[PDB]
Amino acid sequence: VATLFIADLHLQTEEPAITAGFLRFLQGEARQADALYILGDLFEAWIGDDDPNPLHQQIASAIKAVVDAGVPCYFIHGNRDFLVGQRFARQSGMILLAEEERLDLYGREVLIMHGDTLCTDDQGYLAFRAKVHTPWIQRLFLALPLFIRHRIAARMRADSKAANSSKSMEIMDVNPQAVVDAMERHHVQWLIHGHTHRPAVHELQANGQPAWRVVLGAWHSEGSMVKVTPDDVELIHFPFLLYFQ
Ligand SMILES: CC(=O)N1CCc2cc(S(=O)(=O)N3CCN(c4cccc(C(F)(F)F)c4)CC3)ccc21
Ligand SMILES: [Mn+2]
Ligand SMILES: [Mn+2]
Repeated sequence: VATLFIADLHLQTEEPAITAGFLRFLQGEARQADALYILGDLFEAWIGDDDPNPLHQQIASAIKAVVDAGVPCYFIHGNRDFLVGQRFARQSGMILLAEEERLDLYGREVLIMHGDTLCTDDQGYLAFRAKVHTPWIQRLFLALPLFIRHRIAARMRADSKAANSSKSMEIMDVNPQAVVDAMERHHVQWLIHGHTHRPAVHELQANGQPAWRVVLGAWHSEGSMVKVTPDDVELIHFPFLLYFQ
């Protein structure tokens, strides 16, 4: 038995190969887990649950089949899809969780999050995140016509793509002090997150004991997942979908 953790799939229409790899994962590996946690950035973009984007319903139906197969699915918002709301949760059967959750996984206490709130050195993103996460700014954006939200989101992506082109990767990683503060705020020796796209297992010190930070990988050329069993924690890389010469 095991619990699965995925994040940073960045599903979008222009990347059907990633979509097909995620659909195969939901039909096979996901059906065998006690639970499936999606730690943010499931979608490359999200402007509201009323978006009739067909990929949204194709993904919701596939996740609903996993939930119907007896595997509960949970979602934590990422920096790309923080607008995923209760309507999509019902369409997909997923349970939406807070920005930080503490799980009892077979005895070990694990803190789960997306990981973007750990990059406290990036003042540019932190200001952008505080703005787009303010409730009244959200409900104003969501009240606009959908085609207006599309033009807003398209320009903001082009704006941030040209602004991030002049940023150093030293202020864009995880802050080590923020990890210890989070792992001691929740009193855990285990932390799983994504966002940074650097799959790794980092050892640190928290609560006077050794602690570990498990980072998920983004779904680029191949898939990535964290598998937590009663015996071990596994960081797994696998292809989306054999011959001889
Ligand atoms: C660093 C980073 O995370 N970025 C950089 C660029 C980007 C674009 C998108 S998005 O295209 O999915 N879309 C953009 C618009 N957005 C929004 C929400 C609430 C209020 C408003 C405002 F401001 F218009 F009122 C806009 C919803 C999501 C998501 C993440 C990110
Ligand atoms: Mn990501
Ligand atoms: Mn992210």
